Formats: sequence, structure tokens, C-alpha cells
Amino acid sequence: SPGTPGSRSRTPSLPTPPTREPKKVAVVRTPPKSPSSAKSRLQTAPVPM
Amino acid sequence: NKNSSYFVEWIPNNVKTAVCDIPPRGLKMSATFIGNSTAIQELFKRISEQFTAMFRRKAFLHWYTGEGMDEMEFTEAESNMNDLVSEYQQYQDATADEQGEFEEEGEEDEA
Repeated sequence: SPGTPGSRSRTPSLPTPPTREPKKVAVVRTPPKSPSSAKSRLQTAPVPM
Repeated sequence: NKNSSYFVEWIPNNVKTAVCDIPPRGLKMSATFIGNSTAIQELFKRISEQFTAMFRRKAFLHWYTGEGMDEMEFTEAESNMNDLVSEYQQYQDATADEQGEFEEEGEEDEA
């Protein structure tokens, strides 16, 4: 950069902290283990004549 | 005679009586019932459901497979309980009558 004659100030400015990055983090992972069941029954008493 | 809607038509004279001369200490006289009614079916209708409510999510189950039983054992035991709901339901309102001679009409169908 152009400027004043003789010695000029010696300045670094690279910011240390990480930028935006791929860590979305909040995703569904483990629902509780859950099976549905249709169920059935059939009445079975003595049935003579 | 009064509670005719509470007894079962195909088991005549529904009583076993016993009678001891000797009362409790301090009692004049007393009675003790035993009854076997289809009306207790509520317990099994509720507990197989309160248990189903657990198996539908497998909730608390790891304390039980934690002693080495199988994940099948609890369905077996509910299913043993479901057939006992059919057991109370099959003597509910029951008849005992001739076969192939009849098929049922009621008095109206429409609500």
C-alpha cells in the first residue's frame, strides 16, 4: 500500500475464530423403540348339541 | 329371585353353602362371600391395555431383560391375558341350545 516516506507500521489482522462451518448439530437421531400391533381374539366355549 | 340378571341360566342353583356353629372372638354371627362373576373382566381389560401402553414404546423393559428374560416373554404373558378376556366374554350373556335349527333375529336393527 502506498504511503509516507521511511518506516511504516507492521500490522497483521488474521482473525482466529472459525467461520460458519457445517455443524448444523440439531437433527433427530434416536426416537424411542416403538412397535404398533393390531390384535385379535376368538371366543371358544364348549359348543355341543 | 331379585338378582336374576346377575346369574347364569345354564348353572342351576348357584350356591355352595357352609355353616360353622362357632363365630369369631366377640362376634355373634358373620358371613363370608366368594363369587366368580364375569364382571371382574375390567381388571384384565385395563391391565393388558396399561401393559400394551408400555410395550407400544418398550418403556421400562430394560429393567426386565436386565434379569435375562426375552423380549418375547411379555407378549406371551399379555397374550395369555387376552385369551382370559375371551374366557370371561364367552360366558357373558351365554346360552346353551340346539345347533343348525336356528339363526338369530332381534326386534329391530336401526338405531
